[PDB]
Amino acid sequence: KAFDLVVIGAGSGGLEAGWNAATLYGKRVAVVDVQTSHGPPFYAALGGTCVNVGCVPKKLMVTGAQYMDHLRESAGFGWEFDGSSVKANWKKLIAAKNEAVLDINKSYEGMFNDTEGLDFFLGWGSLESKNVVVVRETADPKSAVKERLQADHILLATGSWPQMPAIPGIEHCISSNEAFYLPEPPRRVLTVGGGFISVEFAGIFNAYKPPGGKVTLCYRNNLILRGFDETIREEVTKQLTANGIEIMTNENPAKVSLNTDGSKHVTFESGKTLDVDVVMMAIGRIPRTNDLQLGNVGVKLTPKGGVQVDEFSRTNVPNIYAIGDITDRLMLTPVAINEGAALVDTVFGNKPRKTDHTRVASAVFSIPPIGTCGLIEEVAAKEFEKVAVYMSSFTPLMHNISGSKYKKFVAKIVTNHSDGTVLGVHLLGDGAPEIIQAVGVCLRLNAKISDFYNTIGVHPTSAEELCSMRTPSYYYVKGEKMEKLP
Amino acid sequence: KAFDLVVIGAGSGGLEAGWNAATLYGKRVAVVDVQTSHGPPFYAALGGTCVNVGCVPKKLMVTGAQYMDHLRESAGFGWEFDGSSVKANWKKLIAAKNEAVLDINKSYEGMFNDTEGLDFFLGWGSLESKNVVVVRETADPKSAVKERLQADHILLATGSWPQMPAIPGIEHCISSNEAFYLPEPPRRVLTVGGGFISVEFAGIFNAYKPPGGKVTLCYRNNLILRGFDETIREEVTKQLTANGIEIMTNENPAKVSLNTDGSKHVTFESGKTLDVDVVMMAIGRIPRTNDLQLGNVGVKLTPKGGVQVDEFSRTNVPNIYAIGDITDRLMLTPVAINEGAALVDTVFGNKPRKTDHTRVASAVFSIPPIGTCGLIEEVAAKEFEKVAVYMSSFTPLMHNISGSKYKKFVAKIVTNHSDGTVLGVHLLGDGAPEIIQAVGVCLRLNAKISDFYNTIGVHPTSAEELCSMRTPSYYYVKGEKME
Ligand SMILES: Cc1cc2nc3c(=O)[nH]c(=O)nc-3n(C[C@H](O)[C@H](O)[C@H](O)COP(=O)(O)OP(=O)(O)OC[C@H]3O[C@@H](n4cnc5c(N)ncnc54)[C@H](O)[C@@H]3O)c2cc1C
Ligand SMILES: Cc1cc2nc3c(=O)[nH]c(=O)nc-3n(C[C@H](O)[C@H](O)[C@H](O)COP(=O)(O)OP(=O)(O)OC[C@H]3O[C@@H](n4cnc5c(N)ncnc54)[C@H](O)[C@@H]3O)c2cc1C
Ligand SMILES: CC(C)N1CCN(C(=O)c2cccs2)CC1
Ligand SMILES: CC(C)N1CCN(C(=O)c2cccs2)CC1
Ligand SMILES: [Br-]
Ligand SMILES: [Mg+2]
Ligand SMILES: [Mg+2]
Repeated sequence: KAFDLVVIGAGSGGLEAGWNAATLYGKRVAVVDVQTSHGPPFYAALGGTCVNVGCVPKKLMVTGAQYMDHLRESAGFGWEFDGSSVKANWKKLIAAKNEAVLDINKSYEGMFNDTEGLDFFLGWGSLESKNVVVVRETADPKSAVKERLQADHILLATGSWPQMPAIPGIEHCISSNEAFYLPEPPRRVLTVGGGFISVEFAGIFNAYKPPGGKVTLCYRNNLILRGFDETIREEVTKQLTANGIEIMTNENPAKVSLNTDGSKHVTFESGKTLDVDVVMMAIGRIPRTNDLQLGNVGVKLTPKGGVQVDEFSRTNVPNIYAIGDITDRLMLTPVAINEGAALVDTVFGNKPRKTDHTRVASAVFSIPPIGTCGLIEEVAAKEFEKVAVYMSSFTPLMHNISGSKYKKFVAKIVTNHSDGTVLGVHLLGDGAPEIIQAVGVCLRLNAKISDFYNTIGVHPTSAEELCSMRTPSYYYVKGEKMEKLP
Repeated sequence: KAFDLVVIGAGSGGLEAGWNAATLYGKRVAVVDVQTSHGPPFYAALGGTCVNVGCVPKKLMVTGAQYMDHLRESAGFGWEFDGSSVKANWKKLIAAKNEAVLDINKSYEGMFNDTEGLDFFLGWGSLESKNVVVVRETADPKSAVKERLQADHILLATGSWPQMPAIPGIEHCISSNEAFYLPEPPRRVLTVGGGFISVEFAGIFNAYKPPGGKVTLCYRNNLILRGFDETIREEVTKQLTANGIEIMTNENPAKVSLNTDGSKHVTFESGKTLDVDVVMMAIGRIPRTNDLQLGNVGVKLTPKGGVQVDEFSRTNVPNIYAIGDITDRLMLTPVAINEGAALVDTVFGNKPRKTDHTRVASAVFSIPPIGTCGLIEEVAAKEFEKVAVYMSSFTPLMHNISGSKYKKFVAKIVTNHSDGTVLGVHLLGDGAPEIIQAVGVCLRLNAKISDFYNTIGVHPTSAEELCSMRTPSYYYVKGEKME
């Protein structure tokens, strides 16, 4: 019942901290989660959101969806078959995803039993006091105590949860959680939101829709994928449109009613209507702090509801730390993992290390995908007197042959033009997520544009574009866009 | 006609050098090549080997070959279609490739038309004297004189040429050159060689072969792809085999005869025999110096037949330079291009620059592909007291579902374990050529393994393997491997 470290949430950050503490520092660790394997009722489980209802199943389903483009694109390279026989079997996809996720769930169960001092507890973690976590049977604080855990150190790693707008008929809508378990592929679907989850799902549903199907993505503002490079945001919008997805910008559901056939009558704020079989809400995720009962020990939360932390993932309460999505910063698995690894190398390895939240490589598995690291030019331009933007945008030759002429590859390098330091790299096109990883390492090494252009290209690749750009396309000078420096 | 620079060979290096000299340094530039567009009879042409009968068309054809895997792999993700309707139409591939290559040929044609101080001459360039290039009708130096070009400076940029073993029946075999123009896909094909061209073409032929077809690759040595990471060599061998390619190692053709139906009867040195429709020789490429009459000026060759150069691409004859494959250093388009730019900067810019032939990222467009940059462990182990290998090898999750469970991704980082400096990164699997590019930039910046594992992964990717390795898999200490 006594532990060096108790972790609430067996997810991306929680497991990295737990396993590191046990295996690197022979520490004694409790990890709490509400569920041992994926899906209803609590969706996230042992392994966390990414494993159960996030990156892992999403990427398998985007990979499935990509075959729609490969089957069509194959014809340009001389592949011939009965196009009229082509069917996308969603049920097969979901069964294959379910088996993949379950094997990971079981892989983590093995990890806990096999590892000394690493113990899993099923149920709901909350804080009784500074040094006691209570595991209950439900998220109700009044339910039965299964366990009382003594903790020299407490890690909050409970992640996030979909936000559902409080509109009439929200109960007819799903989140990404339910999207992973739809028994049938929707013929018509409204993905609500302009972020990566709405965009990724629009692509999935677009590939698997039955005949006479239609994917609509709505976003309340002017242009999807706020926080990404502007050129890439416009381009993804075109390329999604090109592949039959309808993008409704400056539009937002005001309500949903069931039609008598079970379908959804969406009324927009603009007064427009749309009938769809599924309304998937992907408008944001919010930290899971409620069920932890943080009032009991006075852990300070931020305006937006995320656990306030310093650079070392420390709360205002000594011995109590918080990593990953509960901190409501960068909601990425590898950031959660990095924070957990750093927190444990600090507290238990006596080797203080802080996560760098700058120059983080990330991806959108849009079709085609985004790979990005560091600052967008708008952001750079406000911090630096002189910003250069290097840009190469073209339909790769293979997509001239494939027939997908709309698949413009975009490579942008944003620099501090005063010294050539690379501030950001922004890619749209096949392989962007793979290209961008080692760019992350480059930015950590303070790479300049000349480090890229003096490296010899790998030919033929999309990636060599990054090593072929010597001359700015344009600049920002004290915030002002211009073709040429004064 | 008199030029600051005459370039013999309108290829990767030759065009970089000529365009740079003309446009950046304002020099009057002549460039010579034997053809304005791709294919028979001389195969290479305006644009060079890469454009016409190398990197560009081969990448298009491997992309085509990859759909064989995508169509089969689609089923695991729920895709359904009539498998028996599936045909690989080679003729369509070749026509698509030919248009793509011809478009590049035409654009280079327009570049010469529209670029003042940059002139193209059609025919065979050779040295008459140290300041005169003669362009003739044919490779034969007795053929008719089309031009005589006065040159302050002469760049030899004629590239390389397939090596053909002098065996009985060599005339019944082709090289990569002819392979790009086969009118029909061979039912049975022997690729001879364990290098990237043999392996890449074995993949191409394997996808487009007519029903009941068979691709065989033979190699004199024990394990294909010498120079590549040994784990990757063993895995690519397995993964080719798993996709129906017959790998015959320790085998080499002794001779070829025509069977009565006109197929090729192959006699291997081991006595063994194989009947194939095509024998593609991919055993090496040799510098193209024969036709240049370098004897007229005394440019020093190696016994190989490459032009000897210093680090600045200077021959023993002042004002005569060589870059690209003709120099037999690193036979890659981007190296040729880099050498060309570096030469012109040195000579016409007084900006002294030499190509770094170390830590050059390269790829093999095998199925699945290889991306590599820097030293393999065996090499690092002879030059460094302590070498660490970080290795991650596994079937990606998507290939459990696809049914291609043989498709092991391999990521390996080789370090100087004394300071953690990355010496080499070696990748096998989907994306590897795309992943390795920015790794080339890392190695230029003296990246250490700690720079990799302190970088935050992009997830889910194959590339994040590079940023998730904390702990060596094994070591070499004074050349000896220690788990
Ligand atoms: C659809 C989708 C796609 C995504 N795609 C990507 C992607 O491609 N790449 C990427 O990097 N990130 C992606 N993410 C984000 C990623 O899933 C999260 O950033 C990551 O899971 C956060 O990890 P964490 O450690 O904060 O918590 P999680 O991994 O969310 O783990 C939290 C765990 O805590 C448990 N829990 C919660 N409350 C309690 C309690 N009171 N007691 C006990 N257990 C509790 C939950 O059951 C859960 O298992 C995606 C997210 C979603 C929703
Ligand atoms: C099948 C194959 C695949 C390849 N794949 C890749 C790859 O994926 N990536 C990569 O980086 N490299 C690849 N390469 C290598 C790449 O093609 C070469 O390294 C590169 O083309 C060499 O450039 P260069 O300037 O030295 O010569 P080249 O580009 O070969 O140009 C030489 C030119 O000179 C002309 N010429 C020859 N003799 C004369 C003469 N006497 N007078 C006039 N003109 C003459 C030829 O017609 C030719 O156009 C491949 C090569 C082959 C054969
Ligand atoms: C390697 C680098 C030079 N890029 C090759 C691919 N690429 C194109 O497709 C185009 C060629 C000309 C106009 S667009 C952009 C440039
Ligand atoms: C980034 C790092 C954690 N890797 C994740 C992917 N990966 C696997 O999928 C494995 C499957 C089989 C054995 S491991 C290897 C490890
Ligand atoms: Br060998
Ligand atoms: Mg245990
Ligand atoms: Mg001209």
